[PDB]
This record gives sequence, structure tokens and C-alpha cells, in this order.
Amino acid sequence: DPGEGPST
Amino acid sequence: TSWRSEATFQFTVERFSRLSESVLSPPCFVRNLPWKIMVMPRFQKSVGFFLQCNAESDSTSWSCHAQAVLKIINYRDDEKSFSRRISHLFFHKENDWGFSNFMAWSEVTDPEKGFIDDDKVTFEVFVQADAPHGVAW
Ligand code: NA
Ligand code: NA
Ligand code: NA
Ligand code: NA
Ligand code: NA
Ligand code: NA
Ligand code: NA
Ligand code: NA
Ligand code: NA
Ligand code: NA
Ligand code: NA
Ligand code: NA
Ligand code: NA
Ligand code: NA
Ligand code: NA
Ligand code: NA
Ligand code: NA
Ligand code: NA
Ligand code: NA
Ligand code: NA
Ligand code: NA
Repeated sequence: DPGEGPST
Repeated sequence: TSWRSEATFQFTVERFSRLSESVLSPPCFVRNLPWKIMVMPRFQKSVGFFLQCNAESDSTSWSCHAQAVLKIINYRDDEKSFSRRISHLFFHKENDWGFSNFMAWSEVTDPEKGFIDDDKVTFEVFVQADAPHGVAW
């Protein structure tokens, strides 16, 4: 998956 | 004006193949708040691409919901540009949102793909933000 979420 | 409810802005990252630290674009004002593009390498490996909002402010009362389209421009054919969309409530504890694995690093840096030229890659954000709360009382 594209790893959606906060930069951390 | 800076009170506009939406805007599209770009940030061109130079010496891209050599990117090691997180890079931040100048601010674009929408709803009178500073929005920025954040790019970083993730695991060379993948392209980290996030949208940041009002991160410098020490305020803890603000919030702004927005939808956005994060796109990496393909200079050879814009129909080949790659984009993903997000929907997020930005506030002091969650001031940015995006994708740590937006695109494969090998693909964006592939000279035959059309995303990189002279080791430069252009990022674009189209943000549509709702009226903020806890800011302009
Ligand atoms: Na730029
Ligand atoms: Na910019
Ligand atoms: Na360059
Ligand atoms: Na800054
Ligand atoms: Na800008
Ligand atoms: Na900045
Ligand atoms: Na602006
Ligand atoms: Na700020
Ligand atoms: Na910001
Ligand atoms: Na803040
Ligand atoms: Na900032
Ligand atoms: Na800021
Ligand atoms: Na506050
Ligand atoms: Na708020
Ligand atoms: Na809002
Ligand atoms: Na809000
Ligand atoms: Na806040
Ligand atoms: Na941030
Ligand atoms: Na490319
Ligand atoms: Na580009
Ligand atoms: Na809007």
C-alpha cells in the first residue's frame, strides 16, 4: 500500500 | 487573496537522486493558513510525499479540514503524472498527511519515465480547505 498517514 | 478556499501550488526538488533529508517548500496560503509540500526518501526505496498545514504556529486551538490531490508531475506527458488524493482534519497534533510510499523511488528517478529531468522532480498539491476553527476568532 502507499502508506497513507502522517510523515512520522 | 490568502483567504481563498483552494489553490494549486508546486515545489521542484533539486539534486533529487541525492535527497537524504526531508525537504520543505515555501508556504502557499489558503484560508489564510500556510500550506507546504514535504518530501523525503523512505524505505532511495520510496518517495515520501506529504501536505503540511500551519506547522510553525504554537497554537493548539486550530483545526482545518481539507481534501487535496498530491501529484508528481510527468514533464513529458501530464496524462502520465501520478496523483493520489487525501482527506484530513489538520490540527496541531496532526499537522501533515500524505503517503510514505507515494511512488517507488526507482520509478520516479528512472530517466525514461518522464518524472525527472536534470535531477529535478516537481511536486504539486491542489488543496481545498474548509473554513478553519480556532484561528481567526
Ligand atoms: Na519550486
Ligand atoms: Na513551492
Ligand atoms: Na538538480
Ligand atoms: Na519552515
Ligand atoms: Na509555495
Ligand atoms: Na517553508
Ligand atoms: Na500564497
Ligand atoms: Na504556522
Ligand atoms: Na506549515
Ligand atoms: Na501548529
Ligand atoms: Na513549516
Ligand atoms: Na507553518
Ligand atoms: Na492555543
Ligand atoms: Na479547532
Ligand atoms: Na475546518
Ligand atoms: Na475544523
Ligand atoms: Na490544534
Ligand atoms: Na509536519
Ligand atoms: Na522519471
Ligand atoms: Na517532475
Ligand atoms: Na474548499
